[PDB]
Amino acid sequence: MSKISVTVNGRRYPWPRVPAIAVCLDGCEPAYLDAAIDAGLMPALKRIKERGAVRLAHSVIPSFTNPNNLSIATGSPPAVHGICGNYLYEPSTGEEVMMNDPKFLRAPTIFQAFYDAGARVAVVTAKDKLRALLGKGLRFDEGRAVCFSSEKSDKATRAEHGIDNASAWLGRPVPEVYSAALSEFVFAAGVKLLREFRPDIMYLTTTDYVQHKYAPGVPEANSFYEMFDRYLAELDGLGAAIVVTADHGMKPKHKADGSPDVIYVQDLLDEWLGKDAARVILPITDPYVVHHGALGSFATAYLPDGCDRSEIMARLKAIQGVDVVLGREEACRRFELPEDRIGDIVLVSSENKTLGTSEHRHDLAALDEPLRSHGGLTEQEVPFIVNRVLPELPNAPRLRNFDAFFYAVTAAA
Ligand SMILES: [Zn+2]
Ligand SMILES: [Zn+2]
Repeated sequence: MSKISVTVNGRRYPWPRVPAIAVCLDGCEPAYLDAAIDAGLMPALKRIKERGAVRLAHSVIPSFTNPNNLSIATGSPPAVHGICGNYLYEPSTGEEVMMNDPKFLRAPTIFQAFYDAGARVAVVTAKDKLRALLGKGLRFDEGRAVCFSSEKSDKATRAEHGIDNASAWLGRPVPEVYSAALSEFVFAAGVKLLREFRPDIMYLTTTDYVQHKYAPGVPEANSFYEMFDRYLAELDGLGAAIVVTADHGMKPKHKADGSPDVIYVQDLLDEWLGKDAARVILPITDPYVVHHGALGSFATAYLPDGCDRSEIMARLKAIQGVDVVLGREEACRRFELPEDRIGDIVLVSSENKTLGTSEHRHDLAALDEPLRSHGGLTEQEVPFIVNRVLPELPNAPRLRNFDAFFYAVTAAA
């Protein structure tokens, strides 16, 4: 007998004999898990690590939420699936268009591929803007798919999500968006789906609310992972093959006085090339956000026609805190990004700095806590832990977070 598989974006996924789950712990710098385990708070993960496979993996650059979640969902980098940031910029018109509609996704998800092959598939997200992207191609007319967010759980319908009111079903209220509870709801839904829906493939993805606010080992960070471990214990006990990974890590990005350490790339370009001659794009969030949540460690810039790219790149690279400056072609090759959705140049900042646009009009500091963020090479390293024995599993840099489902189904097969 030949083995059964589903081929997605040029990769062969064996059919899972038991449920295959990947958990994306948004912003889970490996240190978070080490600290919580050391504090005695994660007995399930501690045992799972001892008996299974423990690795570090590499995220996609930019180490942001959307590109990495869609990489995990498709098993491919953004050069394939097209989601390389939260929005794209069109030099003509000067328009910034949001990249939340599934129409922007250019490759099928593993979820759709398994669904079309007759599998039962579940996808649960914390925030809703990722739900439609991750659910692209799923259908809800055969009782074989469920896709909803914690955020909009009370709005789920049979026809569009595979479930009527996931909040009522789970018996928990819709959580506050800016809370740990938004992610707890995902874990709880995942457990109930594993028990009652019995998916062949399931993805659970959280938000990095806690991780932006709290460093590894502090009480509020530890409590989040203590909470997660309870659900991990239950998922594991139910017999599923599980990969625990992250979309990206998290690092402090503040000066000694606790204020954000920012390089204002638009200001610099306005001086060298002329005001607004170039356009700096910050992929981390939506462009209308102006409250410190727009500060990440990766940026791209669209330059005026004719200007010396090579010279501008050297001027930027010379600045202490700007670690990497690459042209479109090199950046897309190295970071596996689509040329048509990236600027003329790509910038990556140092470990404890972020990239901003301008000081004129400025980006206001909202929350009190010292800035923590991601986007750079220094948040590329993430945990990759499997609750099965897998001696052949690679390690970073060869192992990618978007190998999660490949190895989850392999473990399950
Ligand atoms: Zn994230
Ligand atoms: Zn974040």
